[PDB]
Amino acid sequence: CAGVKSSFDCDATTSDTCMTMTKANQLARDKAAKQAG
Amino acid sequence: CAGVKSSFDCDATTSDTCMTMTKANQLARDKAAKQAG
Amino acid sequence: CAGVKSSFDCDATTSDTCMTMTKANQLARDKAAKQAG
Amino acid sequence: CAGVKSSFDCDATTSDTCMTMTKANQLARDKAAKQAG
Amino acid sequence: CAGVKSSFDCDATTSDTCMTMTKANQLARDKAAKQAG
Amino acid sequence: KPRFPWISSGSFVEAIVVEGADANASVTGDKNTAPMQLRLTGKVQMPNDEEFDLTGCFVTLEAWGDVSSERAIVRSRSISCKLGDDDIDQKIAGHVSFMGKNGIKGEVVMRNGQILLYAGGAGFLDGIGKGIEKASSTVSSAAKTLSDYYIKRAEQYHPVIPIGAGNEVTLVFQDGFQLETLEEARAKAAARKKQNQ
Amino acid sequence: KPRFPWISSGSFVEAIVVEGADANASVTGDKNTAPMQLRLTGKVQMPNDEEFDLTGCFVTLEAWGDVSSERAIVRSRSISCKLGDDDIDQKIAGHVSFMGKNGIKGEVVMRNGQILLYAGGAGFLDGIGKGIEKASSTVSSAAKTLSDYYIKRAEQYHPVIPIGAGNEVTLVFQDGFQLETLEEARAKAAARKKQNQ
Amino acid sequence: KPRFPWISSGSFVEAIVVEGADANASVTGDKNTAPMQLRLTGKVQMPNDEEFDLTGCFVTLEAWGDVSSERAIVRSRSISCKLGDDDIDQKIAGHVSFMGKNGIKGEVVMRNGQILLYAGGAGFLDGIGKGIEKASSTVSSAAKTLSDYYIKRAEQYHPVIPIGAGNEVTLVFQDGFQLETLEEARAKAAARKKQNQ
Repeated sequence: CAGVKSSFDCDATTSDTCMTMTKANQLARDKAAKQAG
Repeated sequence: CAGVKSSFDCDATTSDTCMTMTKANQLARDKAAKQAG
Repeated sequence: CAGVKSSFDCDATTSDTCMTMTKANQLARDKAAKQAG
Repeated sequence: CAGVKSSFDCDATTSDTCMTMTKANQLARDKAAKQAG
Repeated sequence: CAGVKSSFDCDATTSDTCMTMTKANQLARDKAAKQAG
Repeated sequence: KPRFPWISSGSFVEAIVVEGADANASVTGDKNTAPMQLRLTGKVQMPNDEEFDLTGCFVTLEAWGDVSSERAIVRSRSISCKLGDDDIDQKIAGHVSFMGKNGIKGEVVMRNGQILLYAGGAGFLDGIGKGIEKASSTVSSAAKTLSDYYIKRAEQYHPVIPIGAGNEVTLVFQDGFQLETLEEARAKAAARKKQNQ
Repeated sequence: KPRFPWISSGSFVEAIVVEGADANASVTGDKNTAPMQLRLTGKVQMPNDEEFDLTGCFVTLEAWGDVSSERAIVRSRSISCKLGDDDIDQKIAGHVSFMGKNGIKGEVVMRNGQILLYAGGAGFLDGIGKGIEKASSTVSSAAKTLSDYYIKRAEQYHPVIPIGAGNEVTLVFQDGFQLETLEEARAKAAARKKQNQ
Repeated sequence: KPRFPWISSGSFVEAIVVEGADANASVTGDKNTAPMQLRLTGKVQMPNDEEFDLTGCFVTLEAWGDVSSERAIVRSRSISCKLGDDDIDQKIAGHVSFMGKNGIKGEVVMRNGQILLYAGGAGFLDGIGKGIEKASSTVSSAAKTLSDYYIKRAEQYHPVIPIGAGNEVTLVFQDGFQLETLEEARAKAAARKKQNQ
């Protein structure tokens, strides 16, 4: 075992959802207009 | 065994369907016109 | 064990609350005006 | 044994049919005219 | 044994028929005229 | 005055990763790296509550891995954007922070499972063989050879950090610079080449 | 103004692989590589929602393997396209992303099966022989020689990544450039050679 | 304009192998190679759906082996064709793809069978002799010498890839070039040698 603690606190990570980068550009396109509004 | 996880999440790969590259050019030819439309 | 004492006295540390740095700029923005007043 | 899979998927190979290269030129000659047509 | 196959497929080889090279020139002489015809 | 305001150091902007790369999280990560690219989706935040609008612009990156923090350290390569009729393409320096922390959080994946299992089985055969090889009066070779081969073959693998898809990240310009058009750049280059002494 | 718009860094376009290659996924992959070629089937996406039309153009590639991520890292060699009566042939830099991630996903294939089985059997004969060679008062040589030979012979093999057929991939131009015709190129080269001081 | 259209990189054409060669699929394959030759039987496919007619032309190749993928990697040496009254003979660079994949698929053949069997039998005699050489109070030499000799003699052999007969393959011009006649070539060479300054 590790003497000091072996866990983090954020416990949040990225999710690779096997999503095609072509749709990634489209996904960022509409969100940018929506978040700006 | 590996201490950290040994599996991916995409679980999608390419399929080598023993398809002749001559037909590959033909396959890309008609799709390009169709996807464009 | 360690011959000399192995503990500190401050016993206070930072808390990584998985908080997005975008809100961090906003958090510092309003506090600066409030603390100044 | 091999840890990863040890087989391919194409499963198609060349057939050395002990055919004289003199006839090979003749074989390519008539096919070229026929495939062109 | 050999792990991969140890046999060929042509199974045809040359036959050294202890034939005098003087007759070899004669053998090629008449065949050339005959095959040409 | 110029149409492009000066970009100061420490300015940050949030973005969406377009395509991801697998980070070579080894001891030599910083040399054999894998590029990745992301698109802008917000407004750059200048330090004193100021904003300039760059959106839809592309950034080319070049990143490696860090297994200890299981975060993929990035390094910005170039800025690309095409506003109206004019074109932007410059070399910049910066990094990417995810969830308020440096790098992009991710997990580690290794492919040693089956190979290590085979090596352990071979060495277990060695152990049982040597145990039987003991009881005497007053298999080991296959195990040693295949175990050595399996160790040498499994040593090739290294940790890999899978990062990409469409996660949310934030980009920071570590060093300040000035946005300037490609036509402007070529005009300057010619002016400098003129040696107008 | 030119008929070919400037290509900025990070511009991407999807395509179909025409013919595939087997990646030499070894420790020396990046040197002894195998070329592959793919055809365009879409419209290049410029950064700010802009498009130019290149279709049916060919790209020559030069790729190796990476066993840890079992993805075949590519490196674009040249761009080729023949629009109307004019010809395009240039050297470019870029990579290929499959399923939103760098490289092309694939599996690993090895041919060590029968050879490793024979080596293990020989060493097992060594083990049983040495076990019988123990019981005494108060085969091994064939096994050692054939096992050494089999190990030396099986060491030749290396992982291979089978990629090709007609899978769907996406190409990214890592560095910006300017499209220019072969006649235009030769006209420029002559102008430079003129030394018009 | 010239009668020979410019050949762009990545152009491919299918063909029939005339005579085949046995690839030296060893660690030093790329140096001690075996030439092979094939004839054209189709129309070259230019990138943007364009075609030019070269048929019956010969291509000289120079190929080695790759045991891991059991495919014979080729390397085009020269292009030869005799249209009408004019002659074509040029140096080109390219490769050959079979069944949509790089190289030509084939199997591996080895001749170690009888020799390895004899070596194993000799070492088995060593093992039984040493087993009998153990039982004592409170043959091996022939085996060791002949086994060493047989190992040294069998080490000479290397994998061989039998490829040839009249299989169907496809040729790809990896680098673009310009077709030009032998008379045209000699006219140019003389013009360059003139030093027309």
